[PDB]
Amino acid sequence: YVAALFFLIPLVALGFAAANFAAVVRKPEGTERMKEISSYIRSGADSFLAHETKAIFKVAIVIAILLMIFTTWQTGVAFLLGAVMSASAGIVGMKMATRANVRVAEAARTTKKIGPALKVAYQGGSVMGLSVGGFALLGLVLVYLIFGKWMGQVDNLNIYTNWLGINFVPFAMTVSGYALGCSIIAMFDRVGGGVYTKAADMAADLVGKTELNLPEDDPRNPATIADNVGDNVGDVAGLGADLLESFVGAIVSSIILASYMFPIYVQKIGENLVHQVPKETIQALISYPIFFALVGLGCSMLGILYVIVKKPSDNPQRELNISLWTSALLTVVLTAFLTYFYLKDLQGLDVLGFRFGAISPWFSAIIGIFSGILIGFWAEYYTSYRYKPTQFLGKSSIEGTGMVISNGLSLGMKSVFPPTLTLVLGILFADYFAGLYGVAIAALGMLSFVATSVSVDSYGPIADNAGGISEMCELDPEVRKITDHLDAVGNTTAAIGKGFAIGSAIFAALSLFASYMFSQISPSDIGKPPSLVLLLNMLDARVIAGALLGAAITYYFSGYLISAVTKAAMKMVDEIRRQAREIPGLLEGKAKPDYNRCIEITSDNALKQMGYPAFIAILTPLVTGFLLGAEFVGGVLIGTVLSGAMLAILTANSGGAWDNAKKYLEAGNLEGYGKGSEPHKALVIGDTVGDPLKDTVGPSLDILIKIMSVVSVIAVSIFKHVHLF
Amino acid sequence: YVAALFFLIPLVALGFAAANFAAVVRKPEGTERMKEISSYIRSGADSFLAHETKAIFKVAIVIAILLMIFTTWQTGVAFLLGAVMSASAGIVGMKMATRANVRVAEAARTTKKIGPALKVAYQGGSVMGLSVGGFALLGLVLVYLIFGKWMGQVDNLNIYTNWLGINFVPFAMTVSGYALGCSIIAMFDRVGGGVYTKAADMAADLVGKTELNLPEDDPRNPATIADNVGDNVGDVAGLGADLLESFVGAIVSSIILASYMFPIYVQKIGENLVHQVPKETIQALISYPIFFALVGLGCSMLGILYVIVKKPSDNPQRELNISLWTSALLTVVLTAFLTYFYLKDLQGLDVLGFRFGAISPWFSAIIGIFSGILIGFWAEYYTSYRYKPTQFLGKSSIEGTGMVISNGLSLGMKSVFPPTLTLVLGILFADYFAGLYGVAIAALGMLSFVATSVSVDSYGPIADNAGGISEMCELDPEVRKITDHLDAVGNTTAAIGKGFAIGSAIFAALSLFASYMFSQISPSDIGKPPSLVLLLNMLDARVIAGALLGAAITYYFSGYLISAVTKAAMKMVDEIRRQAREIPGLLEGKAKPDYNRCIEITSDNALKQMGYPAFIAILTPLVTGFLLGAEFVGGVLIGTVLSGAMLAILTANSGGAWDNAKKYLEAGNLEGYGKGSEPHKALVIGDTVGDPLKDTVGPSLDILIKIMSVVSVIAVSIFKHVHLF
Ligand SMILES: [Mg+2]
Ligand SMILES: [Mg+2]
Ligand SMILES: [Mg+2]
Ligand SMILES: [Mg+2]
Ligand SMILES: [Mg+2]
Ligand SMILES: [Mg+2]
Ligand SMILES: [Mg+2]
Ligand SMILES: [Mg+2]
Ligand SMILES: [Mg+2]
Ligand SMILES: [Mg+2]
Ligand code: NA
Ligand code: NA
Repeated sequence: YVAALFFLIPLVALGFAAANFAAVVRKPEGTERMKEISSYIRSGADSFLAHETKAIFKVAIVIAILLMIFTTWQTGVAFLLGAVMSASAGIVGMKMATRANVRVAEAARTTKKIGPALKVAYQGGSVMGLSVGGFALLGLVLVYLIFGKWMGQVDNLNIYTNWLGINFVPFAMTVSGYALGCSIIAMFDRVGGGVYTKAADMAADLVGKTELNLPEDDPRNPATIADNVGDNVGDVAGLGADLLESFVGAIVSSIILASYMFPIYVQKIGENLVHQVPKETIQALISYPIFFALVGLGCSMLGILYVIVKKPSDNPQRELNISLWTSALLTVVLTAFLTYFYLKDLQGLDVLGFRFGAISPWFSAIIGIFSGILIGFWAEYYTSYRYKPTQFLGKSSIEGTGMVISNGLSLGMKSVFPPTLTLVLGILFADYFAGLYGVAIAALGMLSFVATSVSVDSYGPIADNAGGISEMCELDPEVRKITDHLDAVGNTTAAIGKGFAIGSAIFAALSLFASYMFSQISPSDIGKPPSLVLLLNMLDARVIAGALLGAAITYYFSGYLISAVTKAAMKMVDEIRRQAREIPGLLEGKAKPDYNRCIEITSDNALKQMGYPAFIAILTPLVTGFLLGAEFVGGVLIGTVLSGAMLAILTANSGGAWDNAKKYLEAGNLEGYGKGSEPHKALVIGDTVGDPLKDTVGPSLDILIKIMSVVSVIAVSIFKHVHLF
Repeated sequence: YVAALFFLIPLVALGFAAANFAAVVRKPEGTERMKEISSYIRSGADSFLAHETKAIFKVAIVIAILLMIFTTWQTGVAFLLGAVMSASAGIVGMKMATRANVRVAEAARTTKKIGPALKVAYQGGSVMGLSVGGFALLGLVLVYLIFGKWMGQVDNLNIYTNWLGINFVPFAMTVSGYALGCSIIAMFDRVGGGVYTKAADMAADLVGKTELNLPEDDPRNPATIADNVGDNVGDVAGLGADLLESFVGAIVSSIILASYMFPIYVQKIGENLVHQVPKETIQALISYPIFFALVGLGCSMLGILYVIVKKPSDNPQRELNISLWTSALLTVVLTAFLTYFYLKDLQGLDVLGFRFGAISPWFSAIIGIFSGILIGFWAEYYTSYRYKPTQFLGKSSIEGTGMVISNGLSLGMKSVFPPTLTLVLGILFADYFAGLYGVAIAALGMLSFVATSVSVDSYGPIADNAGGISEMCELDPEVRKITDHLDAVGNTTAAIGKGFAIGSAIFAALSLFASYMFSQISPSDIGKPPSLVLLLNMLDARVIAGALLGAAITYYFSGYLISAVTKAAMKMVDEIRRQAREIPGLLEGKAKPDYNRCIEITSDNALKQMGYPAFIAILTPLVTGFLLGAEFVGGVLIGTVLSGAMLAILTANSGGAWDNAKKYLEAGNLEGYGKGSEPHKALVIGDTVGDPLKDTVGPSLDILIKIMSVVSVIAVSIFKHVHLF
């Protein structure tokens, strides 16, 4: 059937990724010295990611076994699968970037043009994007085919009850396991890599620029290699796992909602249950987001393929925007026909929230897509120095450091309102068209072109690394200016991707609130009306107290991450000072600095600290649940969603703005004052403040929300009646 | 009756305030220079507060008229009354502090002991505390006696419906007007004063300390007078209006809840309304928080008098802590007998949430008190340099400025979890004992000794001013050390007071959620069960979207305040640079700097910016309500409560910790590095970052929550059915 043809699409995506890999590795590579340093970075990155992968997969096996014990084994299986998929996305991403980075450098060096570097960098990110979409939908469609069709978990869709008292739906619990795996792995990865790269970058930039008057990425600085290796580890793999888990999060959210919808919407007539919605419609609504995601992936492929070729323009940001726009538009247009034809005659839609026929989920999809796009636009507005706010931030450096920090935090706080409002109208309209299912599908719509988003976002770290390499070998300033252009653009794309992630996370979070309320239902209370189930009252003390708690947990989470960064950051600062002092000829370029120490500090600290956050995210709903019940947990999830929603956008836009303001002054756009000036130092301090926020605190929330909510959805059946207080 | 005797108590409080005023003003003024500078500061402060009071009272008259039009005239009357009360608290506070600071300075100069300065400063704050409690309970009891007893608005307590379709309860609407007045005035005052003092302080500290190597509060600096005048305007009057409005907020919250409880708790038996709770019980529960607050005031008076007459010890923090502890304890003990005797035989307790007899609200009160105290303890822990976190923050300055900022924000975020948890258990337990009424009374309990809290908190600005004056006139360093001690202590007390404020604000916010749900009921819908009324479903799209929006509004609010500060801050920085450049002999102490310009900048900017925030706080529930209904507004209130709860504590504790870390290094507690070193500059920058956060952003939230929630509670009856979408 056509099903197999759609099953080909992720495989074609993987093939495209491998093709781009081959195309980029084909590049001639700059210099033997460049190859050497790049090989060093490869060694460090591969090492750290190896230790990471080891520990995280150990923990993943443990958790998976625990799931197979306390739930269905299919849960643990899908868990391991998704784990492998996300981890593989990370590994492929890094292994690609580490080799891809040199090509950009040589391109900009020889051609002295932005075009080539832009192209190779874009292909570099493309590999990772296609890897993300491909892996996600591959694992997903594997779960779907194997567990849903062969085992017939989509067949029954009735409320079950295994031992220990957990009320579950087989397929729902399975995909729950999948998404949970993805979330845990993503969290571990990006926390570790995050702390690593941010400690390294903070120390390097701070001491190097402000305490030694060294240029950015100077080989005299023993911390620069740590910065680049960190860029390869954190800003890359973490992003892949992140947006993969966000994509999966949205789709699996839709699937769970749809699946739980069927056995619940019964009408109790004289002790007889009457299914108000037929099984066929439900199954169709279960398969719908998968085929959706496949089509979206395809369109993303069309867009990316169109871009990597094409007549290269002198403006990269415009090109990437064209990529996203074309991918999104194609996605919309094809989704129209997909939605119309697939859901043509089901008749049972009117009962479960469909207002305007069967074209409703396409409308909700459009809502999600347009929402994501607007988020991108706003993010770019607040972070790029081509506009007012970042220009003001950079220009404000004349007044001091305190002004940089203050106006930075202010910018962060102000930049919250537009995408949040966009999300509000998004939720309201999606709910208007197709209700909760509409919201769940809108979450997917925002990330329907996840491949292009991940690509455009991953385009940045390659540029940053290319700059780091360009500075180390003392090249023509054309290389540095081009690479700085690409790097600033990348910094914008990061903020954009973050916005997408947190938005989709929020829609999916609402849908997961719905599913969470559904999951509480036992086979005995199957007759209860849907309206009485979907009820999470704020005036209940446990619920609002829950919200407050969850909020505080999010904030303390952020604080813990920041502290974790500042530890190795400080230690490395002291290390840089000590090396600059005790090594003669180091600052004169007549003595090679000890990079391995700087590597060791952040590596050790990251490996040590990385454990706690994920464990907290997993155990919180458990302990709060067993202590105070399900309502309290619902509250916790709410507060978490809100506070995470705010802090993510804040940190993202603020950090991006700070960095791009630094790069703004570094481009000499501010008259008189330059790289060695005091305002430059102020913007540098600002950037070092924004670093642990934008690349460690921000996304960790968008993961934490989904993992915590899914854990809650799964475990709720236990402490719903087995709560202590 | 005994009622008149209790009505005497606030008058005795005012008398005590006047007595302390006379006692302190009798103290000797140091030197003609001190008198001159103090007269200057007095002139500036009185001027700014005059303009402020003028504009704010114009707006207040307008709003009051609007209330008299669209609601009962009693609403507008009580509005004006409360307005006058809060404003008067501010005016008295400032007018007292401005004179007290010299007494403190001269005391520390002559005696070279901590005791005297501590005592006179404490009496200085005492005047303001007694002014706050006194004014609040005076206006409140005036409303009670006049509108409740003479007019008989406590008599009817039936659901009414005036023109325009607003369903109201007379007394409830009245005290709503009262609290609203207090909130609007407090907001205006502390926003204006906040921006004023913070721009000045930021510029002064930054340029003075780090760019000129000048000592803090050096007369060579043209911005120091602006800083001191600001301390008198912002940190004083703003605090008075703030905590007065918080006190009033809690009490009026209880009153509104209790009042609305009667016509709502009817049982519909065959088209017949059956009051499940008698009127006597309801009225008793209405009077209860007032007499509660009166007793608390009395106990506060006992504590304060005990301290001011006590034998002065070399340790101030211990003395203030003893004050708070004794006040709280006395409050508890007397409240026990009050609660037992007053609520002896009411019969209606079992129906409306009272679990353990009639002693329940005393238990909830104890919960609130202990909660507030614990908040104080945690605040002191995180902010004082006598403990680990602030010490680490100060010591971290060796690693750079970015580390100071990062660890500061980290401290802020981490310090959120303990008092939030305290508030969670507080809410849960209060609800366990006496439900929503329990929570509402707990809000009062936390601030039962509001006089002592305001006193202890206001003790600080006087000390800070004493230090500024001592430095300006070039005195013995022992004076500076004493005043620095007292000032750091003051900085701790500030954080404590903020914690109290936001806590009480949150409890009262829950109770106001309840009252908000109550207010929607029309006379036709009077028969509806209480359980179905108290329902705010999160899964409703409007509600969660509301939460997101409100959250974003809180964040953008904070951002706007920060920006407003940074405007005049930057302008003043440029002014200081310009004066230092163009005025010869300025830095040599041979030319008097132009302070009036620095005054003018912050004055103009503050007067300009102060308008918007209050207007937003008032208009948001209106526009969002008319647009999307009552549920959406409920959501907005939720998100507002949560985000405000987090940001307030964050900014407060972070700012306090930063400041006391600066003071920690300035005391030479960090070996080797001193006032002129680079780590000192780092801590200075950190302090300038924390300044606009803790003294402009923080409390503004605790006001915004209550003003917005009250406005919503009042206006809800209109757009509940006259909503556009
Ligand atoms: Mg950097
Ligand atoms: Mg980097
Ligand atoms: Mg770099
Ligand atoms: Mg960057
Ligand atoms: Mg950085
Ligand atoms: Mg200061
Ligand atoms: Mg001050
Ligand atoms: Mg001062
Ligand atoms: Mg201070
Ligand atoms: Mg300050
Ligand atoms: Na994610
Ligand atoms: Na207040």
